[PDB]
Amino acid sequence: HGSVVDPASRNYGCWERWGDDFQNPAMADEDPMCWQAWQDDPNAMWNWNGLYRNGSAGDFEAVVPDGQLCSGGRTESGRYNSLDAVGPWQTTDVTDDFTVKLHDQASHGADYFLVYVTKQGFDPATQALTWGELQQVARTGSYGPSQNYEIPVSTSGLTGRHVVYTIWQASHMDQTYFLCSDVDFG
Ligand SMILES: [Zn+2]
Ligand SMILES: [Zn+2]
Ligand SMILES: [Zn+2]
Ligand SMILES: [Zn+2]
Ligand SMILES: [Zn+2]
Ligand SMILES: [Zn+2]
Ligand SMILES: [Zn+2]
Ligand SMILES: [Zn+2]
Repeated sequence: HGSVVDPASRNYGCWERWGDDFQNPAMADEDPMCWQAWQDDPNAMWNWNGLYRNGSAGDFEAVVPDGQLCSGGRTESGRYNSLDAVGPWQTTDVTDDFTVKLHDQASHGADYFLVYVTKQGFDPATQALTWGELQQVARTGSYGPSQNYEIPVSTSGLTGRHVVYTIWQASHMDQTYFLCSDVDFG
């Protein structure tokens, strides 16, 4: 099990930035979206590698409703529902060409990755994510077992605040991870 670690996914980033200091009183002001997540269920961050669904059979729109993309369709008994909050999530700066890097403790492999980015004109700070507001930026073939996977993404004409949505179809069974990463193209 794993996540997108660079550009950090929403829950991985909240964990990386605040996990050693998760009750820091400055968090509400400095990173309100992480604060609300930690207040909803701290296990969304402690279990940063558990954002998956089993059995989707490749039909992701059937099991991930609009407005629930970042929780993987309110997966895992609602643990990650706070990741669907709309607001000024902390971004990672990326260039037009950037690498999506996943860490996987188990070396499951991938049948494929799908990578999307929110369209120009979509404002993640004030609008819920929907499938219709995504544009596909890459689809890959299979990756063999490894503790890390890298997807070299190339985009042009994307500026400012976006969300990257990475879908990892693992190879050990029908299991899929749904990772939102807030990014800033500048
Ligand atoms: Zn695993
Ligand atoms: Zn990093
Ligand atoms: Zn402030
Ligand atoms: Zn920046
Ligand atoms: Zn370029
Ligand atoms: Zn790693
Ligand atoms: Zn590890
Ligand atoms: Zn910016």
